[PDB]
Amino acid sequence: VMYYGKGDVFAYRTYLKPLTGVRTIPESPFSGRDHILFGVNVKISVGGTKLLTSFTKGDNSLVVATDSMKNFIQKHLASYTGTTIEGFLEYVATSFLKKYSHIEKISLIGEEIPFETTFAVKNGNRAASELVFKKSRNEYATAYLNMVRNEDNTLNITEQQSGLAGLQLIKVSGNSFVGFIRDEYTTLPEDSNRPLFVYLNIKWKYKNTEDSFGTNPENYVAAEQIRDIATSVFHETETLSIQHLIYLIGRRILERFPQLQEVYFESQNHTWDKIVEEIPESEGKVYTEPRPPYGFQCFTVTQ
Amino acid sequence: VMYYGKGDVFAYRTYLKPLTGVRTIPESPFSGRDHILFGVNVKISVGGTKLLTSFTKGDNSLVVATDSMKNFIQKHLASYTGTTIEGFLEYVATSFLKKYSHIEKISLIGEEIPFETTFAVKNGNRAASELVFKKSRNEYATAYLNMVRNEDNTLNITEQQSGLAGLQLIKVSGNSFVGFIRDEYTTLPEDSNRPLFVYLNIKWKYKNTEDSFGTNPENYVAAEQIRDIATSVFHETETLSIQHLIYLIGRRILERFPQLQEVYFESQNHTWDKIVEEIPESEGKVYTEPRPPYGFQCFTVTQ
Amino acid sequence: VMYYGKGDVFAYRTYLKPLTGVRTIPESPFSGRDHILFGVNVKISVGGTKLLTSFTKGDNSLVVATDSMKNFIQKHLASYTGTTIEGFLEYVATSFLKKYSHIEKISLIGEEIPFETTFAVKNGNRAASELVFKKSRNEYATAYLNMVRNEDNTLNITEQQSGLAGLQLIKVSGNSFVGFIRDEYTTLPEDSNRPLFVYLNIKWKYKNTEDSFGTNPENYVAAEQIRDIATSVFHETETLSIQHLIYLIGRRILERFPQLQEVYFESQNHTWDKIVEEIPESEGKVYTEPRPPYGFQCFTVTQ
Amino acid sequence: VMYYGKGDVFAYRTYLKPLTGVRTIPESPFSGRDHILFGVNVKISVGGTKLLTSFTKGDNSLVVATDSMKNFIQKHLASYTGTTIEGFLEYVATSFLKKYSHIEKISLIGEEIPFETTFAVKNGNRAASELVFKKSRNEYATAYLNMVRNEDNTLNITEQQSGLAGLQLIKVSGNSFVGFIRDEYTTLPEDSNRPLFVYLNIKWKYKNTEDSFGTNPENYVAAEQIRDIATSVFHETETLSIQHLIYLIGRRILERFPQLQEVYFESQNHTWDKIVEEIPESEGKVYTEPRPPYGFQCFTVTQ
Ligand SMILES: O=c1[nH]c(=O)c2nn[nH]c2[nH]1
Ligand SMILES: O=c1[nH]c(=O)c2nn[nH]c2[nH]1
Ligand SMILES: O=c1[nH]c(=O)c2nn[nH]c2[nH]1
Ligand SMILES: O=c1[nH]c(=O)c2nn[nH]c2[nH]1
Ligand code: NA
Ligand code: NA
Repeated sequence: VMYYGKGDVFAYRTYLKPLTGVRTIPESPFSGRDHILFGVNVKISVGGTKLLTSFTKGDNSLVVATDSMKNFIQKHLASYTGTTIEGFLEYVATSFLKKYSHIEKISLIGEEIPFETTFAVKNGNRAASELVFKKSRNEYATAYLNMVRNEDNTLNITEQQSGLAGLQLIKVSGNSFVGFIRDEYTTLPEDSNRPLFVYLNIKWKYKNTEDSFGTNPENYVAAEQIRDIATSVFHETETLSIQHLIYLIGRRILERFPQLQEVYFESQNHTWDKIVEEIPESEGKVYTEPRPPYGFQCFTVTQ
Repeated sequence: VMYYGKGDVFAYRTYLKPLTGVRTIPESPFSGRDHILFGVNVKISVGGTKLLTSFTKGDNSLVVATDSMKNFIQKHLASYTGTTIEGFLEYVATSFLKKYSHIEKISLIGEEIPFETTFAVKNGNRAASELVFKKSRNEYATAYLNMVRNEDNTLNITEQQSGLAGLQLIKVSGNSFVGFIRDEYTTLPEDSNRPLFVYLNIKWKYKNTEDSFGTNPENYVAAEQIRDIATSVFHETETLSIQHLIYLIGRRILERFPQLQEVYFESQNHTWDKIVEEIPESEGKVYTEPRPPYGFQCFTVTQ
Repeated sequence: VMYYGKGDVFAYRTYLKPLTGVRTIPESPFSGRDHILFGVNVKISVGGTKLLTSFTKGDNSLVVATDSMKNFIQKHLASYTGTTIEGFLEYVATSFLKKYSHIEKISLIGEEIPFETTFAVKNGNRAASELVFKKSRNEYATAYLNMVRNEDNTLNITEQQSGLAGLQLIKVSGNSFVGFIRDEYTTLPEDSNRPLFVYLNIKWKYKNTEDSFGTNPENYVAAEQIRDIATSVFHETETLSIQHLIYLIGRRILERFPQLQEVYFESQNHTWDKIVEEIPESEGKVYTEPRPPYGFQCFTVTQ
Repeated sequence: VMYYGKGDVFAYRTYLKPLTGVRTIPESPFSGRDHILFGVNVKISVGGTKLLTSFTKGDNSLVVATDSMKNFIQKHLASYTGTTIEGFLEYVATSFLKKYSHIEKISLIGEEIPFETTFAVKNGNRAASELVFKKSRNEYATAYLNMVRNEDNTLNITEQQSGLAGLQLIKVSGNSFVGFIRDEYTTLPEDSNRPLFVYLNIKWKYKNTEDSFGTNPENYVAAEQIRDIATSVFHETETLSIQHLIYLIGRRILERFPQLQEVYFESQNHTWDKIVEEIPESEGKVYTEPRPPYGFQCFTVTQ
């Protein structure tokens, strides 16, 4: 392995071109993005056989300083005329390979820094502010891209993936986990009705890489829509396990977006422990945080 | 100083009595809380001169185990019939002093563990789910209470405070910071138009402690309303400093809630650094994260 | 309340004046600090009636910019000729009040950013490197200082406190917790031999502020020496509770350092849960991490 | 992808069999581990075609509960008679595949939870306590192991890797970074003498998996010895870049440990910003923390 790059390249852009013209789905009212505030955290990795002596001999002649990679990314966010993170990564990658002939491969990760609408009273009525935004530490969109230069100096995207990260959902009832293996290692009781709490990281790949850029937005798959499918399916489903649930979520995603080739899930179980089961004259209970061990699942659904 | 207690007592309650009957204000559509899911993190501190030998001699005869304090809190959330965190703390404090005669003082902190509505398709239409909630890591309500036992075994609340924590707001334009001291220690340029980014912690005290419990909800001051005043005022104001802004927020809060005696602010400046000032044929710019040092302000406004 | 300031002011000085000649105690080898690398995280808060209109009217004419206070601190670290954080704080406080006549009160917190020696083979043998150091995320020394300007234009230190933070100690054997109250809320089983795991924050005050500065190192009390008393006493003691343990640590501290007026403890309990009680052909046991709730104690020993 | 498992499985064993007789190297004093306290954080992932219907149909009949895998790990730590994390992983892997015939693949990650000796005055003199230990949040050893069940029912280790994580090293002098590309994106000034601050994660593979277990300690490569080579080499070297530095560390590692097949580096640059270039009557300088973006390097040296 041989590569280097820059991490935590935060870049905030105002008044990016709005994303509109999206194709709707029943599970989501998502209709586009205003892009008054566009925040991204970018990681960049570059490689190439001509970097060897930078390691083996301390020769920096062909080293793009990582500081300069940060400048490159931030400058390109100012000139970017597109409407998605996926498109932004493509802009950066193509530009970077055309600038630096000795680099054979670039890998980029972009993670949305999300903001939420706030409201203000003005002109006699309360309405959404165009100036004040609330920084969110909840779920966010993600994007991944790998580009390579060939022997004839053409460039090819070799892998692309989009995603939604940091989704934390609890369903208070309508979940079971029964029937699992009961042997000398089992102390977990069967539960007919648990408050399943799951962390979801969902990633998806397109059949055609161009649909990820948003140039023809009707073919774009928004993380917001994926979020809304996941919450809807979790609601609709009498879950039998987290495994059971994410398969059904993946199925719904690929049904809604026939342009997707696959969807990949990384889930974690953070369900609370029960303390009070019976509350007189009430259907409530009390739960508390569990010990640190968490179950997890990794699963791909293919079109 | 001599006291002990328990921290990070997480307790999640389902179907608490809903909060309704709230008095509205122009800045906020807040109309109550469903309380399908009610989450609280509780810290408890207890003291009393009869605890001395537990320290000076290792005599545990009068020590309520901190583990038992956790049990006490969680059990009392199951039996609590009220509608606010402030009321919950009062329930716990009064119960605890009546149980343990040798304790002269209790101090409690409760921090909301907030959840957000999600949506699902069912019965032919998309609607808010009554079962699936999204865990939020953004702002949350808080409450503080101190109770003491007197020589005649009566109990008195000696201090109460409510608050909103974790509010992070950025205003992209309409802020200035000019006119400050320029001497041999000043290298900060004057800025006519900056994207002020502030962290706000806002606490408020009532003129009458009973108005904090929500038993007569019309007198309750909801953290949600405070949130909405802060976002509205930040929007409305051509800010001259963070000091300038939080004074105006405090003023609006005390005008809206004449039952409040004071409001206290802890603010932090996390404004981004400018990278790209001019973008051809566009009013956008690019900013990035600053170095770690942050300015802060602490300020009380009184009625 | 009315004040403002700067936090997370990191400053790293190389080749500070070494601290030498500190009187040793039998529990600790500590005699001084080489100060090849001296790292500190400072928080500064300033107050004054003349700051009012900075809040009420947005008048910045008497606002030292928080950015300037960061410059003030970092420049003063470069010009400090002393040998302790406590003395640095006094240097900064005195210089700042002398510079800015409109300030009536300055409060400073300094936290060491600690580093540890590493091995290097020098003349064919391993030695402590004078060049390479390891950044530690374990315990660190702290200092706190308040200074005011009086009616007659004199300056006076109103409060000074040194400390040790982040000490995490576990004693595998020789700890009991028994004899505590058993009633309807008690589920904690008595334990005659538990692996007590405590977090410790220890703060001490001097009889004479002068001694905090280290100008006469014979009277200086180093955090490193406090660390070593705490670990020796915890080893020596069959603890009966954390309460019992910290009282004994405090007594020893005050015996060794008669110039100290008091020692303050903030302790947390993080003892693991036992999973395996007895292992064949061994004295060993297996434990795991507990649920989040943690006990805590706070207690002051006076000379 | 299809697998599932348990993470953050903390397990603390007292009085594990000591590791003794490890062949020493001149850069490190390390000869073994007392194992009075042996702490590990395990992550387990299992796969198998027979798990499909657990996802597609919600059939739990062939689901080992993740909670049971936690029990499996913690019980096996109690019965492990070996002396290394690498050997523990093999013990667990082999036992788990033998127990559950429907599993085709197990992957294990083990991370040391490190502890450090403390001082106690025993017979009138300070010594390392056999009872009291300090929890460290600095560097720690790691291990990784994949095992499969073949067609003919035999088990085979498909991958094994040991490592060291969380090493943070700063060298105050003797580091340059010069001669890198200067073009329209370059703003980083050349530096002939910088206080290079690097984060290091080092992972190594053995020529013979057998050597990882420590059954014959003469062939075991301890993370502690890797730590000491890294610090010695960093001291010895006038570094020309982090790239240059890690290549040299790798070469030394492989020279000292000829049984190793390769060494892999993941390095980050966290060098401070300089604030004061020259201080009168001293060789010292002042620095502060940089903006968030950090450089990183990844490189593999082979035997
Ligand atoms: O949904 C679940 N899947 C699992 O594999 C599991 N194991 N314990 N609990 C569980 N819940
Ligand atoms: O609003 C502000 N208040 C301040 O005190 C300050 N100091 N630097 N920038 C600042 N901004
Ligand atoms: O040392 C302890 N003190 C306490 O007060 C306590 N309560 N639970 N466990 C405890 N251990
Ligand atoms: O050692 C370094 N390598 C790099 O690639 C680099 N880029 N900026 N600074 C750097 N330092
Ligand atoms: Na729209
Ligand atoms: Na309503």
